[PDB]
Amino acid sequence: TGEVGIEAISMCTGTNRKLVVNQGINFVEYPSFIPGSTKPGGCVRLPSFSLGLEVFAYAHAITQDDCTSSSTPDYYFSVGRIADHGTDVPVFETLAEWFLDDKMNRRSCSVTAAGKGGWLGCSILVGSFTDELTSPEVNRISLSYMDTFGKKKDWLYTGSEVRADQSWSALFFSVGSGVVIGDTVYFLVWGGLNHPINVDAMCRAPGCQSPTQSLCNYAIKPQEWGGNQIVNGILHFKHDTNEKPTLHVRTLSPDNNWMGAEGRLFHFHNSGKTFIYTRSSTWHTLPQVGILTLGWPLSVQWVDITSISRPGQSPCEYDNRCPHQCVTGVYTDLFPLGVSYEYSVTAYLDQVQSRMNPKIALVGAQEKIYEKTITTNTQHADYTTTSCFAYKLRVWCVSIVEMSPGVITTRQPVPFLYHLNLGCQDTSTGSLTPL
Amino acid sequence: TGEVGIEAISMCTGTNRKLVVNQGINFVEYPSFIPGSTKPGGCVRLPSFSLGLEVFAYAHAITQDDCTSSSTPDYYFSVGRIADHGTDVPVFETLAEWFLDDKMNRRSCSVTAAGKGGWLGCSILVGSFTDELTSPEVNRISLSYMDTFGKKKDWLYTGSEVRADQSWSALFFSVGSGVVIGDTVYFLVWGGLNHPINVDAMCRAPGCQSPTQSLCNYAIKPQEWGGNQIVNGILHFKHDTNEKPTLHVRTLSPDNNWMGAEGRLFHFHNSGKTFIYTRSSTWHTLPQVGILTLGWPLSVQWVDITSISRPGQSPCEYDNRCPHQCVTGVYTDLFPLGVSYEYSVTAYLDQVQSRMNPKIALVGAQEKIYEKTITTNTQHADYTTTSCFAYKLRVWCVSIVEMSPGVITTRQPVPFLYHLNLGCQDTSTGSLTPL
Repeated sequence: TGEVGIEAISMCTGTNRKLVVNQGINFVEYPSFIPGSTKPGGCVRLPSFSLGLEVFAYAHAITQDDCTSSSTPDYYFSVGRIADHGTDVPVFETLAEWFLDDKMNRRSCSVTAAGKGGWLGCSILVGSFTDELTSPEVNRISLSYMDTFGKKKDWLYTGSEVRADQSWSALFFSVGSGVVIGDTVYFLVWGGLNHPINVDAMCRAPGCQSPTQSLCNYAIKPQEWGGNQIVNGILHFKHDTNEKPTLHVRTLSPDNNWMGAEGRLFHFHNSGKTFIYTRSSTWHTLPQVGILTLGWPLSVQWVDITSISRPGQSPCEYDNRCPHQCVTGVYTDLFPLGVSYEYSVTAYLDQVQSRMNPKIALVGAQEKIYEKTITTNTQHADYTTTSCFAYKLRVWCVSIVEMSPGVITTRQPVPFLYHLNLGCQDTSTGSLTPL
Repeated sequence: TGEVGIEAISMCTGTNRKLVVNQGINFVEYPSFIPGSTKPGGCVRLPSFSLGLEVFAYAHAITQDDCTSSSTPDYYFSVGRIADHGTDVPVFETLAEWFLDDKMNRRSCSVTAAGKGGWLGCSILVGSFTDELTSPEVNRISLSYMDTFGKKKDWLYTGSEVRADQSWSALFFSVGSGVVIGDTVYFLVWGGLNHPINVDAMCRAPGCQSPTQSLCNYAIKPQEWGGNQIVNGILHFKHDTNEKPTLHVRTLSPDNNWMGAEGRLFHFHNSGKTFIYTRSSTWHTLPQVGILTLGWPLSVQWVDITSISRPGQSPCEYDNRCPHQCVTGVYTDLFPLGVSYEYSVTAYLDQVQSRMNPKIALVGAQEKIYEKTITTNTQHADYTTTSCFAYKLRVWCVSIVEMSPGVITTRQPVPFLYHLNLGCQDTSTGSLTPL
């Protein structure tokens, strides 16, 4: 197993060069590494998946509701490896598992594969998330470590232990995975600020002639949540499997971001590039994807993608381009396949307002390159997260999709595994050069 | 972990004594040990589950159809243990897994937990099963062993290697689990005889005013299958994890059985009792349960149970009592809770012809003692297999139910786990004595 050569994919651009999908996607049949639920009713949701240099880490929440309440979830947390069983199909071997059923009310957890194990970052909530956003005291968070030998750590933090550049009223992990760079673990987080940063919101609106700056400013201060600025941040700590890690939080200024939201970090060691995705929760319904600079302060070079969107409640439905005051949308991340996020693959929901019609799609900046319907166009589905890797000189992707209905639950994540057969096509002649 | 004390449960009978369920069944939420499928449109079915003295063994078939075709399945096979994680809820810990995607066309497999490992018995078919039943050469069978370290054995047998008391045209494993007694592994098998045993069919029809012996004789030689006598048998061998075991088959005489069918063996080491269940595939829609004597020849002391039945096509639908010529029904085994099968627990389908309304039920000979609807009464479901055991001085049962529809498949087995809170009620006053 290795990382995708996104530099080589980026070179497949220019005159009489077109990135294409040689062969239709075919989903592999294998025993799923995502456990099902055993209690009638309820919901399995919020999958988090990280593929590291040595292991993968996975987690999801199990609730006894219809995926909408804030009842106390149980969490499943596992660490495994991509194994060699003598064929071209990668094999997901689970090595250590942890059923976190302690009723601590861990919320919005993300995983990060680090070395021979994984980190699980969660928010501990006592009440509702709106109550947490209003109250000036920040919620507690937990960090759990598990390696392939079954060694486990579980650390709890109050806000007074977190070295933050700002005073947050609430701190939630991003659901999507974080990354490790060298010896440091990085998580994307989001939450509310006690004292707003006095700058104008970003107001980056491709396809809107005159975006109203005032509407952009109100969008990041939803009144239904107490009117605080909702921001993203980066939580990082030096990887430590013995001592309690020392946590640092940096805030992404609202002039370089849309409303703070769930999202994901990606990192490629060969090119050194770090990428960021965030959920399109407001008026900006196009993908929010960029190159992240982990400096002081943080800065994101955002990349305009217009080929796809996500379902949302009107006026912030699929493909809406102009600012409004709305909170809707869905997490459907895009795995970067180019050094500038110009190519990516994703499981997205091709629907205007309803959450249905999930499709795998390879997309460029302007248009979709290839797409495949997962089941039917009336299929209900919700959150999706996609990860790609090199296995025996081929690009493989796993797209974990919250499919609805589950067998006995409202939702159930399914890990779709497929060879992504990319080729560079000379459009003057039709001849292909495989990647 | 230990076997249920069915001797103590049997004593809860007689004057002013009534076996009761103290508290309604409650389904436990835990990470399922049964993997889901990852390829849209398939089918996961035929679960086999065996809980032994040290380990459990599990297997199911994955097909790319609607569970009705005879396409070549992939098989999942796992070995694990009931673990103690410091709570009263038993924990199913998977220790070794084997994805048998070898395209060998293994059919109708059963598992048996044996020592620190498990045995998987399968039939190797070249064509359809009806062609196999007619053809005088018996199909090949395979025996696979896997231990908790993942070390694997895979043995192939032709008919000339099997020491059988009769000439079988076809030999299928029972889907339901076998048992190990001492040093010998026992599997229930069913199939066709080349030359029928010249005896009258059993014709045990509780609730039938005039059972016609001739119709009973026609029932075990269905013409749609080539008209051979369909029988059950016992396949056994000395447990050997190094050399190829030597197989022996004994036939159960047709005067001591209904039509040969899928089924299951149970064994309790404390009482030395061996029990048998077979699927009610023909006119006799009442449970087929008895005490098995492993002598030469085999004999079963059948037990009349009239409280429950199974859905089937008319004239052999739910609760039919009179002999007919039909092949229908469904596998829904009953785990014995008394030394004479007078008490048992099962997941059964409460419906006349359709396969729906699965319910957990504790039953006696004449009446149901307690029952619980798993989800709703419009829920589709098919095969079910139930196993009960003692965990920390309480009776726990796992009922694996083919629930329909799955998340992306036609069927998906779900292992429902529940405390079976039995009590002996003194009926003059209501006072209880816990078991």
